[PDB]
Amino acid sequence: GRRGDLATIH
Amino acid sequence: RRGDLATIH
Amino acid sequence: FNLDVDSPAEYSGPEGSYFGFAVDFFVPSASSRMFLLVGAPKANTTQPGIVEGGQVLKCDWSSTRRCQPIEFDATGNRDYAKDDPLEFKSHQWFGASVRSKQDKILACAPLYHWRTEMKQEREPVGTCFLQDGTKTVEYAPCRSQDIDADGQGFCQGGFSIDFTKADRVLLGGPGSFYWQGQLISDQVAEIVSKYDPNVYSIKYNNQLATRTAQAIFDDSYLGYSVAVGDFNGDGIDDFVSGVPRAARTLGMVYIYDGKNMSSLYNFTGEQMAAYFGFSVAATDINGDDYADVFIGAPLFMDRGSDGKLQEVGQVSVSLQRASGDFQTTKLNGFEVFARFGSAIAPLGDLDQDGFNDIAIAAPYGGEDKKGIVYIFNGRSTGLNAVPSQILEGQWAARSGCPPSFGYSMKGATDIDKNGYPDLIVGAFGVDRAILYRARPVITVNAGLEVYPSILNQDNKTCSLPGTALKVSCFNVRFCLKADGKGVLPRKLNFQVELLLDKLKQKGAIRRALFLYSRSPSHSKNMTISRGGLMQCEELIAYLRDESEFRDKLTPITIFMEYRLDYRTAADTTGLQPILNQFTPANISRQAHILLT
Amino acid sequence: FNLDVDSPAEYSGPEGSYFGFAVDFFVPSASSRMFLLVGAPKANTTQPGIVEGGQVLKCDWSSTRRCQPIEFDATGNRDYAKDDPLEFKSHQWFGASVRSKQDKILACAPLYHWRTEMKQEREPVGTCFLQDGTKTVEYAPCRSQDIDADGQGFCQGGFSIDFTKADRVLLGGPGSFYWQGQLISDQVAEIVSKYDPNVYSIKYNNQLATRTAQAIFDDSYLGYSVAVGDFNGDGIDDFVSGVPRAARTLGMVYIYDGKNMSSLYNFTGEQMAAYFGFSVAATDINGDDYADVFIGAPLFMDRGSDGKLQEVGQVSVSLQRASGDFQTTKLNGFEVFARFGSAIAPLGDLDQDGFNDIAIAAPYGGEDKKGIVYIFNGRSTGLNAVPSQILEGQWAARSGCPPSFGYSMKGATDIDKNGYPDLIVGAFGVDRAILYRARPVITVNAGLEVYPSILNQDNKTCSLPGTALKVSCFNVRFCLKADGKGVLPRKLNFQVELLLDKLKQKGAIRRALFLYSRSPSHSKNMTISRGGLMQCEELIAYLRDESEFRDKLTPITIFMEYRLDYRTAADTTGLQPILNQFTPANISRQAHILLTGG
Amino acid sequence: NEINTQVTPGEANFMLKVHPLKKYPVDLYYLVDVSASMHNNIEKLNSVGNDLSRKMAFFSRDFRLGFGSYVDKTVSPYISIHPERIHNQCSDYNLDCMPPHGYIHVLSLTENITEFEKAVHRQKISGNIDTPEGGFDAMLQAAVCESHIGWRKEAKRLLLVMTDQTSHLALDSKLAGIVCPNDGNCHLKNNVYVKSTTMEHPSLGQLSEKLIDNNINVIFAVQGKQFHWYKDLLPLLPGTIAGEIESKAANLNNLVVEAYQKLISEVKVQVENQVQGYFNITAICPDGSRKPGMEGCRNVSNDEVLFNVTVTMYAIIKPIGFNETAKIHI
Amino acid sequence: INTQVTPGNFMLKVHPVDLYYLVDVSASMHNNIEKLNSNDLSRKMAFFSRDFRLGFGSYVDKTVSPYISIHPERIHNQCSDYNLDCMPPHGYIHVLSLTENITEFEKAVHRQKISGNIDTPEGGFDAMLQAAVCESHIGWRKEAKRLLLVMTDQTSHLALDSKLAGIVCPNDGNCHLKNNVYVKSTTMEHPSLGQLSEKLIDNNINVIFAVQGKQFHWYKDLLPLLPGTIAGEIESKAANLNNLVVEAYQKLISEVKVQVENQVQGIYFNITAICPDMEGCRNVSNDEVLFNVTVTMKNYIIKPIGFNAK
Ligand SMILES: *[C@@H]1O[C@H](CO)[C@@H](O[C@@H]2O[C@H](CO)[C@@H](O[C@@H]3O[C@H](CO[C@H]4O[C@H](CO[C@H]5O[C@H](CO)[C@@H](O)[C@H](O)[C@@H]5O)[C@@H](O)[C@H](O[C@H]5O[C@H](CO)[C@@H](O)[C@H](O)[C@@H]5O)[C@@H]4O)[C@@H](O)[C@H](O[C@H]4O[C@H](CO)[C@@H](O)[C@H](O)[C@@H]4O)[C@@H]3O)[C@H](O)[C@H]2NC(C)=O)[C@H](O)[C@H]1NC(C)=O
Ligand SMILES: *[C@@H]1O[C@H](CO)[C@@H](O[C@@H]2O[C@H](CO)[C@@H](O[C@@H]3O[C@H](CO)[C@@H](O)[C@H](O[C@H]4O[C@H](CO)[C@@H](O)[C@H](O)[C@@H]4O)[C@@H]3O)[C@H](O)[C@H]2NC(C)=O)[C@H](O)[C@H]1NC(C)=O
Ligand SMILES: *[C@@H]1O[C@H](CO)[C@@H](O)[C@H](O)[C@H]1NC(C)=O
Ligand SMILES: *[C@@H]1O[C@H](CO)[C@@H](O)[C@H](O)[C@H]1NC(C)=O
Ligand SMILES: *[C@@H]1O[C@H](CO)[C@@H](O)[C@H](O)[C@H]1NC(C)=O
Ligand SMILES: [Ca+2]
Ligand SMILES: [Ca+2]
Ligand SMILES: [Ca+2]
Ligand SMILES: [Ca+2]
Ligand SMILES: [Ca+2]
Ligand SMILES: [Ca+2]
Ligand SMILES: [Ca+2]
Ligand SMILES: [Ca+2]
Ligand SMILES: [Ca+2]
Ligand SMILES: [Ca+2]
Ligand SMILES: [Mg+2]
Ligand SMILES: [Mg+2]
Repeated sequence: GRRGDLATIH
Repeated sequence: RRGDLATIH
Repeated sequence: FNLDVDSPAEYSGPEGSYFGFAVDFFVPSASSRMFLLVGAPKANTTQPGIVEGGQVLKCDWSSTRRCQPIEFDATGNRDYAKDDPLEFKSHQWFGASVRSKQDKILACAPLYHWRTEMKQEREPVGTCFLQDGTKTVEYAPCRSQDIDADGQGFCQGGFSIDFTKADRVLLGGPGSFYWQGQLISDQVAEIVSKYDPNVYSIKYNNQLATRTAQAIFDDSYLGYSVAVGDFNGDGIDDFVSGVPRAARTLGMVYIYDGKNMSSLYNFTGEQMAAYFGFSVAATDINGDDYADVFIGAPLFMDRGSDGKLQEVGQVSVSLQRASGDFQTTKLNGFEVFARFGSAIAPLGDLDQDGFNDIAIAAPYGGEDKKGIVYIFNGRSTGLNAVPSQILEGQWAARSGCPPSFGYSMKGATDIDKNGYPDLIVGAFGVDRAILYRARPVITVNAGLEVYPSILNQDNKTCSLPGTALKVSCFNVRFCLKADGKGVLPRKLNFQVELLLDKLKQKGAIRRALFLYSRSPSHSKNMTISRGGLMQCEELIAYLRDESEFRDKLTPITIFMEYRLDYRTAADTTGLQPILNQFTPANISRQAHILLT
Repeated sequence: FNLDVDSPAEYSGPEGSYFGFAVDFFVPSASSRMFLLVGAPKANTTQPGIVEGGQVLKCDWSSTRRCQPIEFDATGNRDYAKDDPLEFKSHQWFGASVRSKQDKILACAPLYHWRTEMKQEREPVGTCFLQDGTKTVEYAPCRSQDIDADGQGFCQGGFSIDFTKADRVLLGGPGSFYWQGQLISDQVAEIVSKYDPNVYSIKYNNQLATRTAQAIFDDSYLGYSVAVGDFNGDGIDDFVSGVPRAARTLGMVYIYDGKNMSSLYNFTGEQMAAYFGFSVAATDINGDDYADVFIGAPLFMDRGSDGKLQEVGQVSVSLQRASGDFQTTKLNGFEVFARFGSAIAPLGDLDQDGFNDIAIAAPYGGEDKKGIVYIFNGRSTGLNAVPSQILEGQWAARSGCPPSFGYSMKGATDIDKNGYPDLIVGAFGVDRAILYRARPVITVNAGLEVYPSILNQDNKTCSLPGTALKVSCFNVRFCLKADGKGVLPRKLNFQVELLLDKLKQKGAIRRALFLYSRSPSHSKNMTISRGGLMQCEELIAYLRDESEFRDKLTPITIFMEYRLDYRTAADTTGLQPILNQFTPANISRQAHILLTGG
Repeated sequence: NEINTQVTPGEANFMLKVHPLKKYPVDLYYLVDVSASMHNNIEKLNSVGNDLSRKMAFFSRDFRLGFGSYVDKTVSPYISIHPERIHNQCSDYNLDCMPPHGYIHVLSLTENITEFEKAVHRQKISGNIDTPEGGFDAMLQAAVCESHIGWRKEAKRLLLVMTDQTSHLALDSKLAGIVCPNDGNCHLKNNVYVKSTTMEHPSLGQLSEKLIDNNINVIFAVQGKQFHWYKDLLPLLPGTIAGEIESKAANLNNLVVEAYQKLISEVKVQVENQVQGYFNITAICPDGSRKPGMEGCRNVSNDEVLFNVTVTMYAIIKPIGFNETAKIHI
Repeated sequence: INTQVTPGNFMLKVHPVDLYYLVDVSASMHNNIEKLNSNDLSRKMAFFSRDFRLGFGSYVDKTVSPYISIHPERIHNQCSDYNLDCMPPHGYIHVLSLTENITEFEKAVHRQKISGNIDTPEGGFDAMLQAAVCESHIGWRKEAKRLLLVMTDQTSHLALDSKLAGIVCPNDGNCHLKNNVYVKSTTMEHPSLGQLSEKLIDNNINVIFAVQGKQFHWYKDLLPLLPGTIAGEIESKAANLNNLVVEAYQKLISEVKVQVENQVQGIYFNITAICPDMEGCRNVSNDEVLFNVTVTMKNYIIKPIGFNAK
């Protein structure tokens, strides 16, 4: 999926 | 169809 | 070397039924019992109007040696329509191949014929049945719409069969595609999930099968025999099969990936008409964890010592290298026309010595051609080419056919739960099957010390009991230690037999005698515990007076031999342990007289 | 200790191109020729409209020191469609990693970006190029349909690389799977068989690779460094890779099996942020026949002598045991901020003594931070922890970036074909690479005897030369025998120095002199044939008269020392032999005055 | 006392010889495959006799010729078990095919050439399925059945095998459920091989031994590319020779005479039995040449032979296919 | 004849605040900035600091591949896929030098926007170093306990992480602000803890780590490697900054370690700390201390933990 710095946003 | 009867198929 | 021949369990079937043509163990694990499976291809049954349909009997090991037939199919020939028989189960040789994995049994009738759904024909597609405890089903993958010799019509599916590590079947059919042969592998989970007794050509989702190829491969016999083993390091068992007529009759062996049926490796025989590929087997023989391949060539003839040919048969051993290619040795036969290599049965670790073993049969060798089996043990370096044990067939030919002792055999199952794999041997020619049990192996370390070893006649120290005399004494100490694997008694009993000055014969005066007996021999029944500490017994000997013998040069040798009390070491069933193969029957030490 | 620092071969490249960022040897075979290899990651190329596309040059050993680039790919940025760039070869850092095995050469570009066939993106999947004779193929195992960061989009394949004993490639890509990193290995026979220029994401049958794992492993950098060696006795080389940011940044080093990529052993650093795993190497360092693992931690700081912390670095040394275990010993740096342990180069037997040796670099140490390299020799017990040689950087900072002498290096190849492994060192900070040649080693067996040793003053036997006086004499016999491996002449010139009564000082009186000089000292220019039998010279010494000195108790020591005339034992290229530093170049005996008695 | 053989002598480095008698009397047996694939070759076998005697008079000293046919085992899966085709394997092509059979003996060795001419003209064609044909089964029966065929005592026994395809092997029979090895005896109840459905084919070892024990030399008359198959098997069968029938036919007479010439020029030697333990033979030619024992000597006609045999640590020494066995014992 | 340390088994003893808010403005911090907005700091802190000031700066990460997306649409706005009002990424930006006017800090924060990048770890040590060495731009008061509060929720990039981006030149540890902006963020690699610690000590700067998630334990396990620094976990329910900074300051002053520097080309400094009850001592205001030093022979400092004696 989308992890990292932009993960919380989504 | 091959084998012994082939020449005839 | 440790297979019990004194009292084997002999099983017998109906006469002329070829009882023993195919053998295997049955260990259901949902019953905590164990049985033998024996195939009877030409046995008569109760099936309505059928002749020699064949049976498979479940022979019980515990208590008497009595067999019962398994009920797979009690129906006769089905009908496709009124007076249009679909099946021809007569003379189908059911039970010609048996192969059991856990509670799952798979028998096959390679000569089953059927009508086909398009034509009033009679073709040998072969069929199999699969029982799993309470449910039994049919499995005929060659009974399909690919009819006639051009297809699977003559496939004879079930000629050879085997299970894999991951619940899959491997079935061979040497007749597919004008006898090119074929291999078929279906998940057992689907052979049961898709079965339907009103459907004759059943579709299987995850089926793997070889594909028809060029006509040059006609008359190849792929699927004549099958074995299983990993040969590419994927964990999944791969498919191994003999192709005895392939390559202008030089014979071949194909290996296919067990995951998509793509060719992996090719073996090829060296001699024409040797029938290289009649038998095959796959097992790790050198403790590396790489399945090694064994291939039989019963009809191989070797240029004998006299420059003349002689048909003895030949097996080829092939060790799987980590690189990925094989290290191959060859092993010939012994007696002429004995068909050495008709059967090859992995045995597991027959002596639990760390390396798996293997048996190899010569069905038509020995005294009066009654069949022999050859037990070969494996080593770290390969297969020890010297057989450690020979099993000789003990039945004269009833009539017509030789006993064929060893034509089929199965092993690697410890049926008596004693920690040692046992062996089943069949001799269909006399309708017999034997269960050979593996005896426990005791490893014994024996010790013997002699001190001092240079004896001084004038050194009279010990006092000889019973007389005021003094004599020159020296000590004789012997020790003993024993251990073994598996089911063994807690204590073993050895009968030690020491003799002094053995280099002298009756008449010649014995120079050294035991202090407390004044005799040259000494007998003791020593009792040590398996896996316990060693047990020693110290003795004392002395020499005769200077004026009683003249020879002082000949060494005084001290000879020891130690038997085992086999009868008492036997277990509840009378199966008595055996001393390890290379154990000395005697160990000797030496002492000398001291001159001047 | 035998690396020739006098006349090293020096190679230069275009300014600012980081020439020397990566180095290696190249012995193509089919001919008696050898060359070097050097990487220039930021080098400007003729490729159409590409800036600093990187380049790898081939520097020759024969006479001149001239290098020529290797045209791996003269094309530009291919187009997936009209005006739709498929690749981005600008600033791709081609040549950041180099690696050679006989005829095959493998260079990579960790910062090569591509578009993806599915969307207009710029993803640094990294690509590599492989040349063999006249064939050249591209190899981008991370250039796949598995895109974006959660896939192989940022894998930067080729970051680190290495060959194997059986021609398998091993490739690191620390960006895969949100910087969990990845390892990939492919049969060289497949990289060429399955190559297709019109296909951008090639699939190879016999490929081994690590798979994505849980998110906790994010930011581990698996594949940051790589080495190879057998660690299960199968004969197949296994894969060793550093994972610097692993285990909460303690760092780790994974070992996978080379046949099925199944985990074998883990190493775990012991200090956070020490970057345990920046470098790794494998080689049998103690003649046991089992590869030994060396792991670098350039940022480790040890509690010094004053209970204070200071960044020095640390290498860990592990010896493979027959049981499978590892006997691990550590080794800290010497200078602060020198980044000791940045590079670790196996050398083979640099001195041909029976055990392999290893170089370890501290690229930011020495005078003015010009860089340093340390040579360590191996023994049956392990690695000798005291370095036998130190290589000092010669170039001062050019502009901004330090010289970085030792950041890369490669050894284990005898390029001048003299018999001893040579060494390459690179300093990208000044665009330089150096080839240090291994000098042959002479081993000397020296012997010294003094008879009689209990000297009797009243035993006056010999007479002084010419005169009729008589003195208490005694013999001093020194012996010399030597040989060596490699290119040497058949006769060596030594320089022997004997001294009598060494304990006595200048002002103190000397009690024993030489018969034919009447002096404590005696020089000799001896000349032995190489590998001959012991050659000895017998001297006659004597004592001063009984009434010339008072001390009869202090021993009389007899010291020998032998030097070797290096300038004359040179070979066809001026490479001078050196004395085996293992043995002491001096030996001492003793005799004493006899006192009273009966 | 006497020396009543054709080999010198009749009963350590002792030499041995043989007498290459010129103008032997010959007994030929035409054992022809009558499978469907041979449909074109039988029609060519008709008028071979009369000319055979014409060409054979020059080399033979009076001779005879018999005739028998073979197809395959009359069981599944070698034939069709369909009621309409079990007896006529050509039902789909409605041709006048006779029933299949393992082996049939129609004409014992007869010197009346017209008798052979009649027995062949009267011959029909059979058919089956699988390409390989069961020829070895018939060859064995023709060798051991001495009273039915009538092999002459003093006659270099020739057996011309005529086929166009490879042969079934011993263990091929497992497909048919036939697992009892061949016993190598004569099984002709009424000039018909009855055991063809109960005993498996004979192996090459079994075939070779029975051929030698009866002093029978074989001639393989093969046509298609499968000629090379029988050619590559002559190493495993001493006393046999092969010849490629020209696909244009009319080559039987030229092969049998050409094959006979080479057969008489061939003079190998073999051993038999022992005293529970080398017989390092070394054959020598008319021309100074060191020829291995089994090597024989070619281009020999009525000239001397030789070959000193060494014996070291009841036995028989047989010349290849000769009517004379010089035995030796201590 | 004095300073604030006495003097200026031989033992020794000892006898205005500037805070700098260095906040991570990465995308993961979107929820914490909104809580950083709000004045009370001075309310609780006025009695103990005896007058104080505070600055403000922000950091994200290095503005190069592969740490950010180099795609034109998001290279300047790393939130293009979510069309969010994100400001451009940056290594470190200085917006407010140390100022005593509290309202300026409140305004500079409220005006702050959010950035974004890719990889979870953020380049914080890069900003911390510049904040320590750049004295003329921040204006660290001479005689004042210099504090640097770093606010983040994730682990930090290390020195050799820069090799991925092709950055291989070590950090030089100088001040590089041409117009109050860190320009070398794309040319020099991150500083090591040793380089960071030494430059932190050389400027007598104590660090306060304001962290939130599970990554708090990460910074906790690093305080041994950074003398003079302290860590504190922000409650995920937020609005706990004021209680943490005061608790961090209290514990920071109770810590009294000692360190050495230079030597006479060979000396032992076998210090042996004794508490009133690791060289420091907590839970000790103007109370006694004592440290025993041992000295030997085989020539120019003793540095207190972040304090203002040769
Ligand atoms: C990926 O592939 C690797 C293979 O490279 C595989 O690792 C194997 O794992 C299997 C089981 O998981 C192991 O199989 C077992 O081996 C037992 C004996 O192994 C010992 O002896 C081996 C013999 O080698 C000797 O001889 C050869 C030839 O002379 C020579 O090459 C060797 O140097 C040596 O002299 C030896 O190789 C092996 O070494 C491993 O183990 C030791 C620890 O003892 C370790 O120190 C080594 O570093 C190395 O890892 C070992 O010493 C054997 O007894 C055992 O048999 C029992 O179980 C089987 C069922 O599996 C039964 O059938 C049998 O009756 C016994 O009950 C079993 O065969 C194999 O040894 C490993 N091989 C290696 C090289 O490690 C991984 O599992 C693969 N991974 C995946 C995910 O598939
Ligand atoms: C008075 O002093 C004189 C000398 O000033 C002394 O005469 C010498 O004594 C030495 C003993 O210290 C003799 O050395 C020996 O020589 C013989 C050959 O004759 C060797 O075989 C001897 O054996 C070994 O010597 C070496 C080790 O010491 C070995 O390297 C060597 O290979 C031999 O194995 C030994 O070398 C020397 O020969 C005499 N010389 C003469 C001319 O006599 C005398 O003995 C002293 N007397 C007293 C009373 O002090
Ligand atoms: C070595 O010694 C000899 C003494 O014979 C002298 O002539 C020569 O110059 C010396 N050489 C050197 C290099 O010292
Ligand atoms: C002798 O050699 C040793 C090296 O083993 C060295 O340490 C020592 O200083 C040398 N002594 C003299 C007097 O040169
Ligand atoms: C016997 O054979 C040997 C073969 O080596 C030969 O040398 C010898 O001459 C032969 N015997 C006679 C009598 O010639
Ligand atoms: Ca497999
Ligand atoms: Ca194996
Ligand atoms: Ca075993
Ligand atoms: Ca058992
Ligand atoms: Ca390995
Ligand atoms: Ca080692
Ligand atoms: Ca060395
Ligand atoms: Ca060299
Ligand atoms: Ca046929
Ligand atoms: Ca980041
Ligand atoms: Mg035919
Ligand atoms: Mg963030």
